[PDB]
Amino acid sequence: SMLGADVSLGQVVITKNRNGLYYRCRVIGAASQTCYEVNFDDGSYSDNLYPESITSRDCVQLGPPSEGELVELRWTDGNLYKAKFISSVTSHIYQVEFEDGSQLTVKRGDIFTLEEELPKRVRSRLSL
Ligand SMILES: [Cl-]
Repeated sequence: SMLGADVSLGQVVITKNRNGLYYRCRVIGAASQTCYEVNFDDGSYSDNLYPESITSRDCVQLGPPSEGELVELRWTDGNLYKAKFISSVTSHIYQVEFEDGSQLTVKRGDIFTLEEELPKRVRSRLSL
């Protein structure tokens, strides 16, 4: 959900465009994305797992497993795998529109609000 989001619809923010420059732009859409972080038995992980992928618990109905809980999941190859559940992360993603009417989907970490202090790297590439 948008619970805890720190950017509002209609907010002016700064982000990098397709062309490499940073511009003001307005937020026109907002969404949340919940992914789980699981540790496979070969030592690898995924922090992009769809909650629906968990087959040892109905996570859509019941919410996430407990941290550290052993789970089973169905991967995108259609096969079942054991893993350790680590955490659930809900992140907010925004759609922005630039002056020219072009649009981009942007993760919160790639947005600057107008109050934040901007990197020198960024101030250098900021269009008027
Ligand atoms: Cl693999």
